[PDB]
Amino acid sequence: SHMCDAFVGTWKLVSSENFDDYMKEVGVGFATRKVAGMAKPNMIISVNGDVITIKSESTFKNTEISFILGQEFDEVTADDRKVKSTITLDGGVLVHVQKWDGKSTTIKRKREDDKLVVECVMKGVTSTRVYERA
Ligand SMILES: Cc1ccc2c(c1)c(-c1ccccc1)c(-c1ccccc1)n2CCC(=O)O
Repeated sequence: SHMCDAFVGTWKLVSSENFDDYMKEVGVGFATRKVAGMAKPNMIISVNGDVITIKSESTFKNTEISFILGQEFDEVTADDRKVKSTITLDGGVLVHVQKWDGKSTTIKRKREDDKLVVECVMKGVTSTRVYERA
């Protein structure tokens, strides 16, 4: 319990850096990059018992994952990858690893001041996505 208290709530995307390059590294095609890159998703995080749910709500796509920390699950990403995901807490940071087609990407989420900072890493490319409470 209480593991994710400071993450819970509704968050709105307020800044994005190097997301197109991240998406290129991931293998997202041109048209999806352009439309996905315009989106300003809300992120909705909730907890019930041991189950954490993370939703996106946007113009482009709505996504939803529910999971237990450390327990691998199937995920369909906003760009339509079918991945195997595992999410853990490492020193108060949610660490989300996605595996597909022999590739891997890691998304880290942390609270910093009044923001929720999301760092997406694919090989040598990092993108930073900053959210504030909605
Ligand atoms: C290609 C790609 C890769 C990673 C992506 C997305 C798209 C979208 C998304 C983009 C546009 C619309 C909807 C979802 C979201 C997302 C956003 C918020 C919540 C949960 C996941 N993530 C996680 C990183 C982020 O916070 O941006």
